[PDB]
Order: sequence, then C-alpha cells, then structure tokens
Amino acid sequence: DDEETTALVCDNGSGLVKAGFAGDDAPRAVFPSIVGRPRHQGVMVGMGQKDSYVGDEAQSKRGILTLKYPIEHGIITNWDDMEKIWHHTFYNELRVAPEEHPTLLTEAPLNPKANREKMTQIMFETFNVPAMYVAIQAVLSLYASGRTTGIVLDSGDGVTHNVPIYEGYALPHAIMRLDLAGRDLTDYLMKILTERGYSFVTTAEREIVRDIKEKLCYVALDFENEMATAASSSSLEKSYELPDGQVITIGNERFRCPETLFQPSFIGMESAGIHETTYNSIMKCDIDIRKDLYANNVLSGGTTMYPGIADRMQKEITALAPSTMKIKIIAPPERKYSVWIGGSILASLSTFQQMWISKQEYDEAGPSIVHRKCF
Amino acid sequence: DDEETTALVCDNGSGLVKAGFAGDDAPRAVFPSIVGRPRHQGVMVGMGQKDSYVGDEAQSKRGILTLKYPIEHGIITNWDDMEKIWHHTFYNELRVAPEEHPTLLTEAPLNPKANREKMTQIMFETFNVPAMYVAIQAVLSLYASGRTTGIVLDSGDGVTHNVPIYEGYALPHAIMRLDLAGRDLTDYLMKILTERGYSFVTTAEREIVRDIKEKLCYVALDFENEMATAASSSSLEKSYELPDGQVITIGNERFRCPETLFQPSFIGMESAGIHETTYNSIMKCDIDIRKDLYANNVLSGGTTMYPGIADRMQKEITALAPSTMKIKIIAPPERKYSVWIGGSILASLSTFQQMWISKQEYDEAGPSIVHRKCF
Amino acid sequence: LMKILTERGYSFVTTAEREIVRDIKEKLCYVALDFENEMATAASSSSLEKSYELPDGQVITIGNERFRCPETLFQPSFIGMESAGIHETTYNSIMKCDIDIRKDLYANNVLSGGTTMYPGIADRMQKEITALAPSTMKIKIIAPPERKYSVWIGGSILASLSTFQQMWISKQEYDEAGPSIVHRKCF
Amino acid sequence: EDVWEILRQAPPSEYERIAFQYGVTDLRGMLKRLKGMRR
Amino acid sequence: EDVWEILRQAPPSEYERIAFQYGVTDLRGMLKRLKGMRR
Amino acid sequence: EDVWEILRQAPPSEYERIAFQYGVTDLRGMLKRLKGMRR
Repeated sequence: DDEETTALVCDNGSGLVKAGFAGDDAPRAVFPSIVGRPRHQGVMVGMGQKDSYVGDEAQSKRGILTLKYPIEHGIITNWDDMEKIWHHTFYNELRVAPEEHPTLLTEAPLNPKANREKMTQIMFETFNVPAMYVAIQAVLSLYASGRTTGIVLDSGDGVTHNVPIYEGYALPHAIMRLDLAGRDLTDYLMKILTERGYSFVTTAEREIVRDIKEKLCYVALDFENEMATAASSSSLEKSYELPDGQVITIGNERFRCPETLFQPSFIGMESAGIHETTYNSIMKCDIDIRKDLYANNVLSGGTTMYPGIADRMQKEITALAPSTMKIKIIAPPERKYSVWIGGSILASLSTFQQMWISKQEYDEAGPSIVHRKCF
Repeated sequence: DDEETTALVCDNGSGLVKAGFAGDDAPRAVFPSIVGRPRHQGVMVGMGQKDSYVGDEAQSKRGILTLKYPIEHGIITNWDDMEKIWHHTFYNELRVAPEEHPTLLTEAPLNPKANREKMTQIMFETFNVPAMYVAIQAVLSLYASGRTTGIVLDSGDGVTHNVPIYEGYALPHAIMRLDLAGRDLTDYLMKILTERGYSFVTTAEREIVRDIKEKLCYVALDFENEMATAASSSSLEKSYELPDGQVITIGNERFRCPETLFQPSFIGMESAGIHETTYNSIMKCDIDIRKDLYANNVLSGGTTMYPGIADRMQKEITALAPSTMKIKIIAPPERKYSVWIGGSILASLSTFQQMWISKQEYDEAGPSIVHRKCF
Repeated sequence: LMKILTERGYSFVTTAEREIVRDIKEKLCYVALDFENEMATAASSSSLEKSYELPDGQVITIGNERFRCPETLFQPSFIGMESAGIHETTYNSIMKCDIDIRKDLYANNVLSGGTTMYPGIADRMQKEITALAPSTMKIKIIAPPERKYSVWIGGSILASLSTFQQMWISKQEYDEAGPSIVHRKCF
Repeated sequence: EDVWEILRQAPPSEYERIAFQYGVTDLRGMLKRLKGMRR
Repeated sequence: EDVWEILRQAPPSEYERIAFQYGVTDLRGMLKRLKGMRR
Repeated sequence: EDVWEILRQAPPSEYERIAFQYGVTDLRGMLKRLKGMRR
C-alpha cells in the first residue's frame, strides 16, 4: 500500500531474532530463539496455550515449557519450529506479508551450504517474499563498522570469531571460530552458583542467570590481584534478589565468569582465549596491516558488554604486541544491534538490488544458484 | 659389546622421528614429534602419567595432553622437550648408549647455523656419542635416489622443495622452499570438514583427520572435470567411520584437499604450485640439463602418496614443458623412508668417517667448526 | 512410590511407613527392560501381583509398581524433573568426551550404587545405549555386587595408602593455614 | 561538512572510500541517509 | 601370578598401571594386601 | 652382473659413477652391501 518497497532487514541473532525494515533505526523485533514444551500439560476448561509461541511470551510464562533453539550452536538442527518462528516474526511483530517486502538474511560463516539452501527455498515458498538475500552476520556487523580495515572480535549474540580486514578486505584464512557463547558462560556460571550451595538447573533459572550476568557480571583487568582482593574484597559481595524473591549473594564470580574467554581451561577448551586468537590472526596477517589492526581493534557483541573488556584488550595485546606499535580496540555501545544496522544499510543499498536472490534465478537455477557467484 | 661400531642413522622427520643403525634396512624407530600436556591433570591414587613421553604412547592415550612439535615448521623452537625426545629415542626404542655408536643427523636447508650448532653440542654432552655427523634430509633422500642428475620434489614429511641435480650436482640458487606441509593440508581439510557441518578443532581430531587423508585422500588428474563429476559423482561419497565410531561421510575432498599444492590460492599462498616451482627451477637450469630433469623427475615424500600425483606431474609439465622433450617423473614407493635409507648408506660409508664431527675437532674448534668446511 | 501406594487406596504418609516403603523397594521393586510391553502385561500380568505382608502385619498387595517406580530415573516426567534419565545423561557426557575415549566408556560402563540394585538395570543400560550408541562400538556396563560399600572399600584402600600420608590434613598445617588450607592444593 | 554534497558527488565505488576519508565513517550512515531520501 | 612380586617390584606410579595391566585390576587390592603386610 | 666385482674393482670416486652406469643405480645399495660385508 505504498511505493516500490523497503527491504526486510531480519537477523537470526544467535540468542534472539531481530529485524526491521530497510534503513530502520532499530530492528523492531527481538526475542529469544526458544521453543516451549509445557512439561505436565494440565487439562483445563478450554485452552489458550499454544505449544511454542515462545517469542517473548514464553519466558514470562515459562517453566512448564522447556527451551529450544533451532540454531542451538549457531547452527540449526530443527526448522519446522524455526519457520513457524519466522511466521510469528512476520505476522505477530512483523505482522507483514513476506511477499510484500524484500528481506536480507543473516548467515554465519562455516555453515554447510544446504542450511542456506533450505532456509532460502522455505522462505520463498512459505513466505513468497518478492525475493530475498542473505549475508554473514559477522560481515553485516563489519559494514556496520564502516571501518574498512582491521579485525573485529565478533563475540556478540552467541558466537565468537575474529574478522581481520583492510579496506573491507578480510582473509578467510585469517578468520577462525570460537564455540564460546553466552550459553557457555551460562553453563559455567550456573555450575559455579550450584557448587557454591545452590540448585541452578532449571530453564527459567537459566534465563535468570544470564540476566544476572548481563546486569551484574563484569571482568577484572587483572586476574590474580583481583582474586586476592576477593579473598577479602568486601566490595564485591553484592547479593541480588533472586527474582523469585530471596536476594542471591554474589562475589568474585561477578567477574571471573567470562574471563575464561581468555582462559578456556576452566571452561575446558584447549582453544586459546579471544586475545591470543586475535593476536595469532594478526601474525598470519601481512607485515604492516597490523598497525591498522591495532587501531582497527574493533570489538563487537553485547555479550562482550563487560567492563574493562576493551582495556583488558589493550593490556593483553601490549603484553603480546610490540610497544613500538600502538593498539586501539574499538567497541561501539551499539555492537549487538550493529549487525542489524549493517544489514539494514546493505539491504537498503538500493544501488545493490542486483545481488538479490529473486524468484526466477532461484527457480531456474534451483537452490544451488544462491551459492554459486552469490550468497 | 661387538666390533668397531655401526653408525646411528637417525632422522628427525618433520612429523615423525625415525632412525636405525648404519646400513639398516629400516629405521627401527618412528613416531610423532609431539609434546603432551594433560589438560586437566586429574589427581588419582599414585601416578603413572609422564608429562611428555608422547613418542607413540601419547596419541593413543591422547586428549588430556596437547600436541607440540619442537621443530614446528621444520624449524625447532624448543629443545629441552626435544633432547628429552631423543633420550626417549636412544633409551626406549633405541635403548642404546649414544656414546657407543656414531650418529648422522638430518638437517634441513635454510636452517640458521646456531640450530645445528646447539643440536651438536647438546648431543655431544648429553649423549656423548663417539662423535656425530649431520646431513640435509633432502640431500640424504637424494643419495637414496642414487640418481646423480635431476631435480627431486622433496615433498615428504612436512616440507616441500625442489632439488635440481646433475651427477649429484645441485644448485642452491636452483633450490627453493615450500612452507606447505602435511600440517597445512591438515588445517585446510579440517577447515573444510568443519564448514561442511562438523566440529573439527581437537588435537586427536587432528591426528584422525591426517589419517583420514593418508588412507582416503587422493588427487584427481583433472580439476574442473572431476569437480563437475562431484556435482553428481556418486562414486566419491565414501563415508568413513569416524574413529570415535560414527561413519564420517566423504565426498570430493577425498581429492581436492592437496591439489592446492599446485594452487595455494585456496590455502592462501601467493606461492606457485609444486609443478611450476619445479618448472621455473628448470628454466633457471642450464640448456640441456632439462631433458635429464624430465627423465630425472624424482618425486619424494609419503605425503605425496596420493594417486596420480606423478601422472598429474607429467601432464602439467607437458602443458608447460615442450613436447619436444620427454618428461619422466620418478617416485619410489619408499620415498619417506628413502631419506633414512640414504642416511644409513652415507653414514654407513665406512670410506667416509673422515667427514665425521668428532669430540676433539669440535672441542678445540668449539661449535663453529662443524659449520666451516664441514656439516 | 509412597505417592503411588497412597493413590491406590492407601495411607502412606508416616515416617516408619517411609522406612517400610523403602524396604518394600529394596526387597521387591525391580525394573523392566521394556516399559510399554511390560505395562501391557501388567494389564493382565498375573505374575506381578505379589502382595507383601505389611510389616504391621496385613499383606500389602503389589503389582506393576514393583518395577515402574525407579525407571523414572530414565523418565523424570512422572517424578517431574525436566532432567534427562540416567542413560542419556551418560550418553551426552559421552558425546562431550573426546573421540575414542568412548569405546572404553562403553567397556568401562561402570555402574555404582545399591540403590541401583534393581534387576536388569545393567541390561537396560546396554539396550538403551544401543538405541543411542552406534552398533559399531560395543557397550559393556560394569556393576559390582559390592557397589554401595565399594565407596567405603576405595576409601579404606586410599586412606590405607601408607605411601600416601603426605596428602594428610594434619593439626599444624590446618592451624597455621586455618581452615582454608585444606582447600588450596589439597582436599 | 560537504559529506552530503561530496558523497552525492564523489564516485560510488569511492563513495565508500571518501565517506571513509572525508569524514563519514558511517558511509553506512551516508547510504542510509541518502536512502532516507531514497529509502 | 607374579602380581605380588611385580607389584612389589614395578614402579609405584606404575604400580597403579601394571596392577591394572598385569592382572591386579584391584590395584586397590594390591595396595590393601601390600598393607595387610604394612597395614 | 659383475657389479659386485666391478664396483669392488672400479675406482671409488667412480664407484659412484660406474654403479650408476654398470647397473647399480643403488650405488647406495652397492655401498650398503659392500658394508654388509664391512658394516
């Protein structure tokens, strides 16, 4: 009921799905990627409970229903759930006809091709959008940076990687993977809370604990000195009302939860921390790209919302990087939605319809087309 | 407890260390050059786990321990680990007194002198062998050829070079370097397996994948035609029981892993493939040495164990070399141990003790001696 | 089981009733390898109606509960735990394990507990894994008859480890290092 | 600023570049606002 | 059996190991009986 | 073959050569077997 169209900038953020129109200032839809199964499924007069309309409704009315991510580990194992998820999206908070508007889709690196294959044809068929296009959430956040050069620590929704760049020029050889996720810190901190005399196993407990993080957990620049403090650091014992109501006490965990992103020994990953992954990616870089990398040390992720994260960056590099070069880590406050912003700009790139996955091109070339010479 | 002596033909094969006595028909010792750090180091009744007796024991009982090469990139960064490695060698599978027997050592071209300097004095002191001698693994394999003339593609344990020769006459100007290694193909194929919907990051996963190569991966003479086949080549989908137990599926990767030794674009080396490196070395050669080179196209390496490798040679040269000349690539089945065989013969060269690095010569001339007028 | 006994026309709330019922378990309750087939049997399985003298004296009747009490350790839905049964907990721990540790795990499927004294528990193990574990690998669950006291036996051996006094929490070490010592670098 | 004028005047290929040199690091911006016009 | 002799002869660190290979799965045993001597 | 005899008769410098012409490409061989005698 308007002019030509505006794109459908839709993000499948690892934890929450977020989206808006082309060039919107904020993805109007955001909510957990959960599927809900009411445990006991009590029989009452009438009904009123849908199985898995989780969206944002389920967690509030959580407990009976369990939690499910189709994309559990940044990779989706079930889709029926998931396409109904997008239907909820496009008809409950997008409440829009997909056929009406073009949509750009977020796909993470290392995906098997068939994943985007199907996501495509299903969106075509069920959603019959005018047509679609997809892009790497990492890459979309990278355009959200506008910083043509430098690496980005894309530790955002539920994934972590490094994205070395120069003038938009990134090396796939220079990009690695980090299975670490908000889920991982979740499991770790839940473990610690339990072992400290607590029963933290339940799903809603899982959401509560992540929130406990996001509003409480920080990271200390120094590790042992701050742990010695915690031996008697009477500052850090802030106890927080367990949302059920009894204040839950907190100590040094308020920081020593996520640092394991530098030391996965306690979380148990042979992998090396974020910092040295960035650094070795740096070494594999060419000679002088590295000063820019220092200056283009663009962080990304709201999961990385922790205090002193960037400063811990500069100091750790310093310990690693030569003092001769100068280190400048970037980290926008708008990092988790920066991916969606870059998607909105790129899909909004009305000079850039040509890359668009249309009905015909797909149909004549089937699913495989979107993969050859395009994405 | 016998007559004069027999040499100690010991190879520090880039991936595995191998060795035997003078003139042995096989290096009696072979095993990975790994160092093992048990990750969590669980406390139990008593002990029984040595840190880094990796040898061949560690990988079987792998996982807790990580992997370390002292010689990581054909060049050794740590030695304490490494001399204890040779102690394991000489006292666990050589189980012999180094002082008893002379030993010839394998050193690769382009080594900084100090490397062999120290390796020498440490072997003297710790091992007090009667005395020692060292030689280029490339050169030792080259005597293993007996082909006085021609170039050898020494793509063996973990390195790649070209060794143009004539009557044993090789040009250092005509010899180049290839960082490509079984490790490199390892990283590439691990990358591909992961991106195809797999989590291939773990060390034991690394050994498993190399084995997956060595028993599965081949190379196709043609690239695009065989890739078009793979579009529907129902032959190549052989899936192999992941050694954990679930059959891991395989497709075109069974070949398109190593070809990058001809095209380092996908592995990301500006360097040119093995074939054209050989060819340009050929051009720098004199006028007519080249026909012999064609006939002396001696391949080397078990890493090069792939099927049709030699045939791909002849065809690629053909595309390069004039049809006027006739191309004959050599490639023994005994190529990876050919280096050790040549070492055994040369050290066994009882007409050739005179080149031997003795106690005195070293002591009076310190470490530097072994480098001047000798090696 | 107290819940079930009560709901089947019984007043099982009292403490001594609690001990009695646990004993009723330990000497009666078993577990069936199959669930639905054995429940269909119980529809008419005239074997399983063994009634046991309530220790007060009146024989208490028993049916399929003699087995369907503990299986919930595999299905906590009826006991109401979102948690997954013992078997799949073992299995997912297995998956998180490294590549080839798992064959040993199959062979080292060591069960423990006298609470697990139930008949066919191990066999239910192998079958459930089989349904889970690849047939390629071979599953071997362990379960000593001496499982509940096996803990005490291991303690007796370890403490008896006269080569291992050094780990011992002594007067002084504690006193100078207070209570915290026993926790750092030791337990 | 002239970023409006010069990023509606510069090359497009180099609209990228010169938004990134002539002050519009948010070339991201420049296009989204160019679109706010043509969005 | 020789487990008595070889588990009073083997390493201790590897008394563990070789009770577990040379037949004394009850290294637990081997020590408790070694102790029945020294218990 | 006479490689045995002529490679225990030829020059040594040219033992190399004539193992490589008179059929013992494994001069490598010829020496290791000459050594199997003197090894």
